[PDB]
Amino acid sequence: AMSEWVDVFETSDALTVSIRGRWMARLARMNINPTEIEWALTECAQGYV
Amino acid sequence: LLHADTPRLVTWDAGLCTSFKIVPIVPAQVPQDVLAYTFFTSSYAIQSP
Amino acid sequence: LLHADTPRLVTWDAGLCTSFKIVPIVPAQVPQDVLAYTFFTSSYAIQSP
Repeated sequence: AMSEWVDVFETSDALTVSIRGRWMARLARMNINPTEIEWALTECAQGYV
Repeated sequence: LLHADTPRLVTWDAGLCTSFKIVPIVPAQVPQDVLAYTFFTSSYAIQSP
Repeated sequence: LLHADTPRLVTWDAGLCTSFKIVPIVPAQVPQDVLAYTFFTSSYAIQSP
């Protein structure tokens, strides 16, 4: 019954928020999904496994 | 084991996203017309931001 | 004395007039966005039917 994310009003400072905003992005761009891992590890193996 | 000197990218903060705090330099106490909020027999105090 | 084997006709029930009750067969606990109701400094818990 809990949401995966939420937006809320509350004391805070635009600067700090804005920073963590970019930090977020940067990480998110580095995302991979297991399926990709499958291809990677498999290809590295030169086809023995 | 995972020996690599790996950096900690993912970290969390459950607190407030602010980096500035408001502080009192010279205290003071003044008389007020209203002293608290009352509900039936209960009474809650006034907390300022 | 009143010897007669007299039946008890008049009887009272101050409880609930139901004969079926809902029971839990397999428990469970899930995360929720809202945890309780709050009033000033007081806070009441959520009780489901």
